[PDB]
Amino acid sequence: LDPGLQPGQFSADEAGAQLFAQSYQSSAEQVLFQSVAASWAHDTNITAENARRQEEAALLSQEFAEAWGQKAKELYEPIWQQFTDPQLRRIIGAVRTLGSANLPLAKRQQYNALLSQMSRIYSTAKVCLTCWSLDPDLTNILASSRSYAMLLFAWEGWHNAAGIPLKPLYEDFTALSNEAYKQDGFTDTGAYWRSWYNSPTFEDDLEHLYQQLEPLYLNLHAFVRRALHRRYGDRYINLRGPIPAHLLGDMWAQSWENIYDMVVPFPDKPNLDVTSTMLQQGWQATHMFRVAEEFFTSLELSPMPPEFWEGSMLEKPADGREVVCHASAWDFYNRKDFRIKQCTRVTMDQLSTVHHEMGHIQYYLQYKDLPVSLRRGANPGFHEAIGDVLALSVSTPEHLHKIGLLDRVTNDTESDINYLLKMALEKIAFLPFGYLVDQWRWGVFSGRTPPSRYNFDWWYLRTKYQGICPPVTRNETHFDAGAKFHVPNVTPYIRYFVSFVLQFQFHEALCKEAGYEGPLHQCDIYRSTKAGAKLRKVLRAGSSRPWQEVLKDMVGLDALDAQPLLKYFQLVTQWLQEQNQQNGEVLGWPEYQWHPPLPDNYPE
Amino acid sequence: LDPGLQPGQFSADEAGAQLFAQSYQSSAEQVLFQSVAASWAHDTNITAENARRQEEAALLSQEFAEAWGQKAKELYEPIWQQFTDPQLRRIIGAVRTLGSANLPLAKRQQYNALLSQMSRIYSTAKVCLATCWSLDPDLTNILASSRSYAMLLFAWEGWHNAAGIPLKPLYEDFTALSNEAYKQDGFTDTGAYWRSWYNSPTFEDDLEHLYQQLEPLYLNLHAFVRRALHRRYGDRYINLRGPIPAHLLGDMWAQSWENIYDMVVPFPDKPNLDVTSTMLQQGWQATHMFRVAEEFFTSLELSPMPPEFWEGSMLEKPADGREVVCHASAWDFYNRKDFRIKQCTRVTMDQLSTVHHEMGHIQYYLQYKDLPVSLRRGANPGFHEAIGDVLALSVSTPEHLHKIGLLDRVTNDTESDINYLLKMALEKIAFLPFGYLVDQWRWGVFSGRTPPSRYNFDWWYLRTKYQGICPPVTRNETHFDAGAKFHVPNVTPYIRYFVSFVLQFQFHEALCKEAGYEGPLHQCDIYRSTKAGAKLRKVLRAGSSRPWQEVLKDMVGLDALDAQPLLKYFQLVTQWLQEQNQQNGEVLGWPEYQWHPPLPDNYPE
Ligand SMILES: *[C@@H]1O[C@H](CO[C@@H]2O[C@@H](C)[C@@H](O)[C@@H](O)[C@@H]2O)[C@@H](O[C@@H]2O[C@H](CO)[C@@H](O[C@@H]3O[C@H](CO)[C@@H](O)[C@H](O)[C@@H]3O)[C@H](O)[C@H]2NC(C)=O)[C@H](O)[C@H]1NC(C)=O
Ligand SMILES: *[C@@H]1O[C@H](CO[C@@H]2O[C@@H](C)[C@@H](O)[C@@H](O)[C@@H]2O)[C@@H](O[C@@H]2O[C@H](CO)[C@@H](O[C@@H]3O[C@H](CO)[C@@H](O)[C@H](O)[C@@H]3O)[C@H](O)[C@H]2NC(C)=O)[C@H](O)[C@H]1NC(C)=O
Ligand SMILES: Cc1ccc([C@H]2CC[C@@H](C(=O)O)N2C(=O)CNC(=O)[C@@H](S)Cc2ccccc2)cc1
Ligand SMILES: Cc1ccc([C@H]2CC[C@@H](C(=O)O)N2C(=O)CNC(=O)[C@@H](S)Cc2ccccc2)cc1
Ligand SMILES: *[C@@H]1O[C@H](CO)[C@@H](O[C@@H]2O[C@H](CO)[C@@H](O)[C@H](O)[C@H]2NC(C)=O)[C@H](O)[C@H]1NC(C)=O
Ligand SMILES: *[C@@H]1O[C@H](CO[C@@H]2O[C@@H](C)[C@@H](O)[C@@H](O)[C@@H]2O)[C@@H](O)[C@H](O)[C@H]1NC(C)=O
Ligand SMILES: *[C@@H]1O[C@H](CO[C@@H]2O[C@@H](C)[C@@H](O)[C@@H](O)[C@@H]2O)[C@@H](O)[C@H](O)[C@H]1NC(C)=O
Ligand SMILES: *[C@@H]1O[C@H](CO)[C@@H](O)[C@H](O)[C@H]1NC(C)=O
Ligand SMILES: [Cl-]
Ligand SMILES: [Cl-]
Ligand SMILES: [Mg+2]
Ligand SMILES: [Mg+2]
Ligand SMILES: [Mg+2]
Ligand SMILES: [Zn+2]
Ligand SMILES: [Zn+2]
Repeated sequence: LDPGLQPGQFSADEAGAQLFAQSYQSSAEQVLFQSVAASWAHDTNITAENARRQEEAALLSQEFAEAWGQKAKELYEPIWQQFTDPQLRRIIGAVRTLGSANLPLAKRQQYNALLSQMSRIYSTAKVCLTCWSLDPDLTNILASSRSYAMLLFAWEGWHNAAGIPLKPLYEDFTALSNEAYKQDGFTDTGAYWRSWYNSPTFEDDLEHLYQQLEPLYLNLHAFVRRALHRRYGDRYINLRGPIPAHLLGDMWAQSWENIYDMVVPFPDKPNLDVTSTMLQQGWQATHMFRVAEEFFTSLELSPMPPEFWEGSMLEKPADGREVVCHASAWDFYNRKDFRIKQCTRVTMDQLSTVHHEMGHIQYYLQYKDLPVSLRRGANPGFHEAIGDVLALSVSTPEHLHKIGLLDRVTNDTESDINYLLKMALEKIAFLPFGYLVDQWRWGVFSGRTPPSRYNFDWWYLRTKYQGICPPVTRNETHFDAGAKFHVPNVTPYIRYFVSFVLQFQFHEALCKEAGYEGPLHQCDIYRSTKAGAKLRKVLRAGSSRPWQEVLKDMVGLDALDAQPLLKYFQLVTQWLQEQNQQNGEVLGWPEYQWHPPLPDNYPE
Repeated sequence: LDPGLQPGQFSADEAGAQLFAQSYQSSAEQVLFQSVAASWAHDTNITAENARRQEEAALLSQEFAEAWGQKAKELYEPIWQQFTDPQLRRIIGAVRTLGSANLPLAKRQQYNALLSQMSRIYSTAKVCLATCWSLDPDLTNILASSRSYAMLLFAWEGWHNAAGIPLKPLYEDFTALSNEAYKQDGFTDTGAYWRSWYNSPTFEDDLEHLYQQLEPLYLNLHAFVRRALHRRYGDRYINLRGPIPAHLLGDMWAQSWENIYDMVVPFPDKPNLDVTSTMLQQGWQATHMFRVAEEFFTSLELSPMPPEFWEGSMLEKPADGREVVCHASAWDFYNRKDFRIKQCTRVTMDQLSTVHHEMGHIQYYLQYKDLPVSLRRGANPGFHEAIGDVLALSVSTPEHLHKIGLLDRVTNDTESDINYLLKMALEKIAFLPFGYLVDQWRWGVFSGRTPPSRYNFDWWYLRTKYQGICPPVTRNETHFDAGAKFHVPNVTPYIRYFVSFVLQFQFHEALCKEAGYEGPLHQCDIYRSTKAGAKLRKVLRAGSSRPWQEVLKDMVGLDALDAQPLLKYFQLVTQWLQEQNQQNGEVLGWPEYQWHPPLPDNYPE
């Protein structure tokens, strides 16, 4: 490590620790930037050399974390928990957590290389027999094909192509990650991930939230299963069993908005999927980002800086260059460079994804002057929620009308139910998946789920929570969890379950602050500077204050609460119950063993 | 509650608590007796009227528990946790725990009736083809001796459907009432109360650490047996990389595999260690089996069975038509006189082991009958379940079988040792995953992790995860396959048996050392060792007067459960099965976890 990056000498007291933290954040800005820059060069251009460079930068980051973590323990390990400055206590506690820097040098290299190789496998995997990529090809098949056999070939092809080669690498990664964080005092890596929420009863609190939300998912599930039965028949749909996992519009069955046109109860009413209109009007990726930006500036939040427009990758490159297409937002920790990398497609759900990613950017811009250790969300779920809150207003029929994507809708009951159903397909359907992914990974990290049960336990959870089943037989050669981006790319997932609850709490708070008075699901905070001010306070706080205090300042409550979500969907929650009762539906999937048969003469 | 049974007055300090505790135990003995008597009358003669009498006896026990429990809390709830005498803290702590007596009268009656009706359903269920088969003996003998895939399937499916399906609504109601009761005692759910009997803050982690050490032995036995079954049933019904169909292992619950020993025995030219056929040839009856078990106990200078045991016990299924609970059990009537076994005894070697298991309970009762009633239990429940099994470890040795005339030829060679250890593994190692999983299931039900909508999903998740078996016909949540196992509807906790199967080898090692035996642990026979008897007697006479960790330390030199004695016992066959599976190219485990067998072509015609 460069001598200028190595830590100096400081007194072993709170005053010296304050100086220590300043010198830490000073040098960390330079180390973080070279790491983020090298990761960016790789993710927008996957090659062996860029992987080599990214691993060089990761090693330097670990050397830096080792030097500064060791110094923090030498000086402050006995005393930092009694410092009077709470923000200093948070900084010092972080620096003394070394993570992968606890590993010997050889295992650091092994750890860094596993990350590079898992990333390459996921983002370069293809389904052949010409070859299809996940984004756009298989994504478009899953969203729009209504051919059981075609959807199956895409689902099986993708899960086999991505998951199988990842499994031996993921086993090695898990072992090294655990070895690293055990030396920080964590029982396993998952315990470190959960520690970010600073809640002794986190897992119980989540379970209690899901208990309040599960009736909503069960009724949506049964309603959608009934529509699928009519399209595909009794041979492929079991009205008392799990839904085949390839039929819900999405490779992971995690959001169901793409089958809206199959389940929309009133197709005579205006089409609330404005994708057709976006294409008819000539929207491109740049228009989508500019429209998202203008929502932020309407709230008197910040526009995207020139560095964002000049450096971002907003479309998949056409030079054949291989990229990580999964959408992501990037902070280079130099207070200047901020970018999105998205293989943007012109659809309504992509417009929502654009808002999601620009929410991260807005966060980055609002806390860019905090010390680096505080340049985080109040917790990770806060970061994933910011853009989704704005998209809730954008999706309203009235707002779509304002931006020319919808000829004004009549404010009738068929239309309110159409809208809340479409929103349920996007938000309620996701809840079980947002909850289960890290339940799976927590069990892998803890050792409850050894490699010999990776797929058994994954499908246990997928059936338990989502009520889906694999449409072809799976065994432990398969690694279907690995076919989801966040697993090989080691991005935690419980943040998205937290986000999907939190965003309705934020929405209710901002709508009240904006002066809105009508139904919560018709609120649009567009151009509310008061609502922007209340959001800006959250964003500028970073992680300087406990998320429970930041939340109470914003919404009046210091905990996650499902009531705003329930109040948002109240009308369609009632409607769905009635429909399922009238159709005599069974809620849930008591024939839990059921799997569909194979199409005749598949794969031909 | 009869005036003579109601609590009087005592001082609200520790010295008064000693007098309270002394008087509580004095009256508790009479309430215990009438309850056990009424349960005996019902279980040996299932009738509507005997069930009513048992429910009225249970209500009286609840009235007693409430009156004395409320008196303990009135006088001591804020102070008994600071008492200087830890044995007093134990008892005041038990009396403050009212259990089902926390329920209001109407719910007490509901609870008692649920227990009675769940017991009746399980023990009177039949599989009909006019002509109907009972679990014991009819279906038990099919599972043990039929090798017809279709006949075994008829018995397995028939039993699980007949017992499980009607139980499910009752079991849901029982679970809710049980939780409501124990939550008023301060437990998060009933399972937390059940686990508290082991007084170990790390109990669940301790069990998982034991199971990690044992699982490789199970995986290798499983792969070896699965190969033997494949050679008999064929590639259609056995998947060499999948779970074993749950009806092919000799036992309705696949929990002991001793009955398929003839298909797995590696060296059949050696003496046949399954002596059932010799017991039948020689005319053994139930009474002989109990007398031979008794004589092992007396050879150790432990107590014979008293006349009251022989006159009162039910040692055979009654031939007078009447319905009984056939599951083997041992009974303390809490009057220091009456002790009985109720078993529908069949003349087999595994039943001889069951006889020893039940007589181990009786011996415990005889040794601690003069302790105060609250301390008349095992150091923990796993101790109680291990006593008879320890003796049966000696009885089953080829040398001991020769002594009692059940094995003419004796041989001491490596092939005979492998045969013996494989037979013992079919009984002891095959059980371990099942002994561990049953209460994982039930803990999840009590905690609410497993709602009624997932009773069977979670049961079979655990059956496959631990035992590596699959149901041979499709199941759904109308089925309640956990309910087709005695201990679930009869509300008998199960982790005690996992504990016991580990503990019994710790006990065996210590008693063999005390007896002066200096050969391989699996050839030890403590028969006629009065030194071993005296060491076991010290455990039995302690009851629950002392923490089990201290009792274990005195007996075996360690204050914790330890898998090493079991591993040492099985070491030779552990290594042999590993080598055999490697040479045969076996896959350890069941990576085709989704696999289920097809149905027979003419099922169930
Ligand atoms: C659409 O129309 C609704 C009213 O109609 C409602 O929705 C239809 C689709 C049908 O299902 C109808 O049966 C149903 O009633 C408008 O909602 C109403 O807005 C007014 C004005 O904002 C609300 O009155 C306010 O209410 C609060 C307390 O709730 C008071 O503090 C205020 O002083 C004020 O009176 C009214 O409550 C509200 N109704 C409901 C059920 O929430 C909605 O504004 C309109 N939206 C659009 C975009 O056209
Ligand atoms: C079955 O046979 C085993 C093995 O017998 C041993 O090996 C054979 C190949 C021959 O060489 C035999 O002569 C030889 O003993 C018996 O196990 C052995 O038992 C003896 C005592 O009977 C043990 O010797 C004692 O060991 C202790 C120390 O452990 C000393 O204090 C004693 O002085 C004495 O030497 C011997 O260790 C033990 N061997 C093993 C490997 O455990 C076994 O007893 C026999 N069983 C029956 C039922 O006949
Ligand atoms: C319209 C919309 C809104 C929100 C989402 C969220 C929720 C579900 C999850 C998923 O699609 O499964 N999801 C993303 O994935 C988005 N994208 C990231 O969350 C990036 S910010 C995560 C990341 C990636 C790489 C490095 C660092 C961070 C999807 C779609
Ligand atoms: C040879 C042998 C040895 C041990 C056993 C044990 C272990 C497995 C378990 C079972 O067979 O599943 N098993 C019993 O069941 C025996 N019998 C009871 O354990 C009675 S003492 C429990 C009880 C019943 C009713 C009221 C109170 C207590 C089986 C076979
Ligand atoms: C089984 O239980 C029944 C009661 O449910 C017993 O029948 C009673 O027998 C006693 C004598 O022992 C008579 O005084 C009662 O009038 C009988 N009652 C009824 C309702 O029949 C029966 O004897 C018991 N059988 C055995 C073998 O003990
Ligand atoms: C895992 O599965 C692979 C793919 O085939 C699937 O499983 C077999 C058993 C059939 O049911 C087939 O229809 C399925 O599509 C197999 O090639 C592979 O051998 C299996 N792995 C193991 C370890 O058995
Ligand atoms: C549960 O299953 C019962 C019968 O068993 C199953 O029957 C058919 C449908 C096949 O799946 C077969 O392999 C099974 O054994 C049904 O009678 C009952 O309706 C099912 N319960 C529910 C709620 O669907
Ligand atoms: C991609 O990276 C390689 C290094 O592997 C570099 O030579 C090349 O210029 C990069 N391509 C683009 C388009 O930036
Ligand atoms: Cl997270
Ligand atoms: Cl127990
Ligand atoms: Mg989508
Ligand atoms: Mg058996
Ligand atoms: Mg037998
Ligand atoms: Zn995000
Ligand atoms: Zn027992």
